[PDB]
Amino acid sequence: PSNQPVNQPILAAAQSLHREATKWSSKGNDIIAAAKRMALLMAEMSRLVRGGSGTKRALIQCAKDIAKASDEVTRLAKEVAKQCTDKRIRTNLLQVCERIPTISTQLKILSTVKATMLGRTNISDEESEQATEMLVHNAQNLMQSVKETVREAEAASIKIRTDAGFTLRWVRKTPWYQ
Amino acid sequence: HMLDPEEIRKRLEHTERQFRNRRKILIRGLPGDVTNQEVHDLLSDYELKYCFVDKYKGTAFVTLLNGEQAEAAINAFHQSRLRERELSVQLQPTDALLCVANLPPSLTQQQFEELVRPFGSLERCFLVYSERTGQSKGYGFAEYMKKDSAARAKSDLLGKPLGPRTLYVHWTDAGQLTPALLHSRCLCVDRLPPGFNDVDALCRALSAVHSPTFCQLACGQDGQLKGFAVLEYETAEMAEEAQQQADGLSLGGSHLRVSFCAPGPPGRSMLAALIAAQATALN
Repeated sequence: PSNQPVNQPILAAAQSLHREATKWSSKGNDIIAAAKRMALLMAEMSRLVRGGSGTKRALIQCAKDIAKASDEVTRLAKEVAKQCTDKRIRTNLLQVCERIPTISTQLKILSTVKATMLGRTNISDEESEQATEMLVHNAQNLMQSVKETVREAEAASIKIRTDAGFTLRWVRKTPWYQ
Repeated sequence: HMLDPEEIRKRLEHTERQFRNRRKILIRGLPGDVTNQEVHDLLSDYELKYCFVDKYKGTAFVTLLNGEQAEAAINAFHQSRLRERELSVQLQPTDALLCVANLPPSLTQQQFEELVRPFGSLERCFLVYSERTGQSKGYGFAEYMKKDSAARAKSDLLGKPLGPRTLYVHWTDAGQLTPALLHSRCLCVDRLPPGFNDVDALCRALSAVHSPTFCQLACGQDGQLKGFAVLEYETAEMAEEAQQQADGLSLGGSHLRVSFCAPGPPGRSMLAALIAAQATALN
C-alpha cells in the first residue's frame, strides 16, 4: 500500500538476477532455487539500507541469509564441474564460482558497517552514502557472479561424463517457440 | 552445403549399426523344472552377458554380445521344442527408448551422444538422417540399459533449450520401429508472424510440393495460439520433400521454420502432446 523507498542500484541488480533465474524451472535445479531466493533477499536489502525500525538487526541477518544461499550455489556448481568432461567449461565454472564466498564474506562485513550506521545519528551524509555505495558495488558483483555461475553450469550440462553422478535439470520457464 | 557420398554412406551406416544393436532376448515356454544350466546349454553357441531364469514363470532374460547373436538365437530357437515345450524366443520388450526431437539440424552424432549419455549406459544412440542428402532430420533415438535412465533423460531433456530450439522428448515403443518408420510423416512449423490468424494461407504455402493430410494451428482450451502448427503428409518422402522447400519460406513478413516431429504419432496426437508438454512446463 505504501511504496517503500529503495536503493534503485541494489534493486536493479536483484531484479536482474531474478530475471535470469526465472528463465528456468527450479524442479531438479537447486542452483536456480537458491539464485531465486538470493534475488528476493537482495530486493529486501534495497529496502533495508534506506533505514527504518529494526533495520539494523534485519540488514545483518539478510546478508547472512544471502551468504548461506551463495554457499549452496558454490557447493552445487563444484559438484557439476566434477562431472564435466570439457576442460574450458569446467575451468570457467570453477573460477567463476570460487569468487562467490569472497564476495558474500565482504557483504556480511559491509552490512554490519551500514547496520551500525543506521543505528546511529552522529554519522556524516558522505560516510553514510559511501557505506551504501560499497554495498551497491558488492551486491552488483554478487548478482553478476551468480548469473555467470548459472550460465556456466548450464553450458556444462551438455558436456557431462557418461552415466554421471550429480546433474542439474535445465528446462525453460519461457515460451518454447520462436 | 552438400555432403560427399562417402560422408552420406558413413552416417547412414552408423545409424543402421546403432538401430540394429538390440541384443536382449526373452525366452518363454520353458519347462517347469528348467535349470539355469539347461538355458546356458541351449545357448552354448553364443556369449551370454546376463542370464536370469525365472523358474516360477518359465521365462529367461538373456543379454547376448550383440544384435547379430540375438537374431541368430531367435531364428535358431523361436518355436523350437525344448523337452516337448514350444519356446518363444523374441527381442526383450524393454521400455527405455526415447525420441529426442527438435534438435538443431547442425547437431552432430557426437554432440547428440554428449547430450544423452549422462543419464545412463546407452544401448542405442543415433541421429536420423535423410537417405538422399545425409543431412540430419533434427531428431534422434536414445535407448538406455535401464528404464530409470530413460525417465531421468526425458525429465531433463523435455523442454530443454539447445541453440535456438526447445527439445521435445517422446517415449517410443522399440517394437513399433522399422528402418522405414524412423522417418517422420509430421512437420512442426514455428516462427509464424506475430498474432498469426490465417491457417489457410499456411496450409497452402506448405502445399507447394505435396498436400498435407492434416494442418492445424496449436492452441489452448481458450483458443489462443501456442506458437506453432503441426502438419502431416501421406508418406515420409512427402513430408521430407515439403520440409525441404518450405523451411525458411516467407509468410506474412516472417521466415517460417519447418522441422520434423518425432516419427511415431499422427498429426492430431502430436499436436495435443506438444501443447500438453509446453503448458505443463509453463505452469
